[PDB]
Amino acid sequence: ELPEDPRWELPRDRLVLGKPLGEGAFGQVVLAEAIGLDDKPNRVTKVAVKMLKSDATEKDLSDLISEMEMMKMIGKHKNIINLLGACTQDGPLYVIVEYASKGNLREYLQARRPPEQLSSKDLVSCAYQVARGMEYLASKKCIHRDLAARNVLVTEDNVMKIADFGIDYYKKTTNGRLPVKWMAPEALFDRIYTHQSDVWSFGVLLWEIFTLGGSPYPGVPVEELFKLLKEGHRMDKPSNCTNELYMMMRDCWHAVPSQRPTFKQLVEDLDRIVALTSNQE
Amino acid sequence: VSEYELPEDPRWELPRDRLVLGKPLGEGAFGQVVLAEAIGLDKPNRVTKVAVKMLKSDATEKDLSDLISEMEMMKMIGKHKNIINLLGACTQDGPLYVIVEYASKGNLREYLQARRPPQLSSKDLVSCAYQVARGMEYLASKKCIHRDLAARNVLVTEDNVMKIADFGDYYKKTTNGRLPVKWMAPEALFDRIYTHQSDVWSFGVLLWEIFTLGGSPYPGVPVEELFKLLKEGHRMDKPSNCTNELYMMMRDCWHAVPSQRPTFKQLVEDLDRIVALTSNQE
Ligand SMILES: COc1cc(CCc2cc(Nc3ccnc(NCc4cc(C)no4)n3)n[nH]2)cc(OC)c1
Ligand SMILES: COc1cc(CCc2cc(Nc3ccnc(NCc4cc(C)no4)n3)n[nH]2)cc(OC)c1
Repeated sequence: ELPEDPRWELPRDRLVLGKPLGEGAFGQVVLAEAIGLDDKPNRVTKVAVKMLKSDATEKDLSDLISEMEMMKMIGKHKNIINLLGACTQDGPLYVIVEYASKGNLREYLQARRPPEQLSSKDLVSCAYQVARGMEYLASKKCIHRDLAARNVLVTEDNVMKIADFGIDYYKKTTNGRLPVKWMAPEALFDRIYTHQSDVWSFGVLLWEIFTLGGSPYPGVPVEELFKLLKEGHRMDKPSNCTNELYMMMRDCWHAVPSQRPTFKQLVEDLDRIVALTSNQE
Repeated sequence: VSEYELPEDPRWELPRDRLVLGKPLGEGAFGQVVLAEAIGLDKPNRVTKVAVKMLKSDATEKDLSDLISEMEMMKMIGKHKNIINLLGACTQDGPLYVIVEYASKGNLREYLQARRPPQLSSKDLVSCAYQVARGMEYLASKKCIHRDLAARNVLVTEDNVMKIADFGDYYKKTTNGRLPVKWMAPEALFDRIYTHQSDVWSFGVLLWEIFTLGGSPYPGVPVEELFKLLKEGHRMDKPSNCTNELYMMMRDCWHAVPSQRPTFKQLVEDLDRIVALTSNQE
């Protein structure tokens, strides 16, 4: 049995499960409809539901509870996937969260590549939102550890929402990419995970945005990536990316972690650049 | 026959006392290259600063054969401004010295690297591409396929003139530590078919090298992984400070179907037009 929390608990008869969305962290994610989440008790809200797979262990359960328990503490923000409720009693654990219909930022940016289109201002606005979301998480003393476009979900209203916050190097993703390519060197070589190692990952995410879902270091294996980092190599400036925005990526990848910008600084600069970026191209 | 004596060609032959050897320039193809001074090449008493290619002391009868062949080919190919031309030779009574034009500003890659901002204008960069294409178009008309067209094999003269050099194993790297497979067309790299259209692809990689101001192609990418990129039909990212017309030209050179790539005559025509429309103000 799991303990009951009435602040969040939803009766199972108020949740109609739909088509699966795909595999998530610590379990699988399905589309659902929740009858009366707030008044109105008669309104349906389209939501996302995470539960365990049939092959899951007592360890996989504890992980899912822990993530839910953390979301309770972290609190609400527009640019994070928020908790909406849970079915913890009389059956399997269903963690009810916000639903993002346009998938992950990688897929979204890829699907909108030229032969719907995004202007330069729209791309800067994507970076702004992720930084706003990360700055909130940082204020809650939370370190993501895997900030990438794949872990940023886009809603129907093009709002960016950071997913699964708070590992073998030769383990690839579903799309066949290597997650080591997003890691700060100190996290990779010294296993030191800080808000400053997440800032390095935001630098890789920025590159991902301005390349419209480009794969970082294509054809580069793990042993060769270490060689690039040790040599102090940095990714080439994307085409259709300002010198101010490349300067920003390079600051995020400052060799010295203490010399990198913070998320509060990134939010400030990105706010200013959005305002000065034309929506005419 | 060439073991004891080489045949004489008086159209090119120079007396050895008319050549004063100087500081070595580096290792070249089929031998080594040294700086030299030739007393009266034309007509008389004037010294011309030249480049001299000869064999290393450890060279074989096969290495000699190769050097003679390159000289013999240069005799056939004829003169052009955008190629390293033959000036003469010492073939008799001592080791073979192949006397050629001298390019003081080194190779295009080093040239472009040394001139990176912390200068060459956009028009200067397009002019580099134009010259290489003019040089390759001349070589193509002479039924010659380079097989290793890269910035490293393009010499730049005192007067900034581009000159193609040494015009004809996958895990063999260069002196600067780069992999030459990163310049070859897929047909040359899988079916071993080397054509003028293969040199058009290598010109595509050279153009990328120019607009990245001596950028290293696919950094940290090994050979087996490069094949995977080519088979997947991956194409290098558009460089920063490179027009969409110039990137599309790179992409045209990088066409999977060799017959659908532009020829050097087309490249010369388009570049001629672009140089004229490119501002020297930036
Ligand atoms: C901390 O953030 C989360 C995020 C999630 C992901 C829920 C989700 C899926 C979704 N929409 C889409 C769109 C396209 N493809 C998918 N696939 C499933 C998926 C995405 C992610 C991220 N994890 O699983 N979901 N929006 N919101 C679940 C969760 O449960 C404890 C907490
Ligand atoms: C078919 O084209 C050639 C090109 C050459 C290149 C000779 C050369 C070198 C040179 N100037 C410099 C300047 C700085 N560093 C070097 N390095 C030697 C070098 C580079 C390359 C390429 N070949 O030799 N050469 N000017 N002309 C020789 C030759 O003799 C058979 C035939």
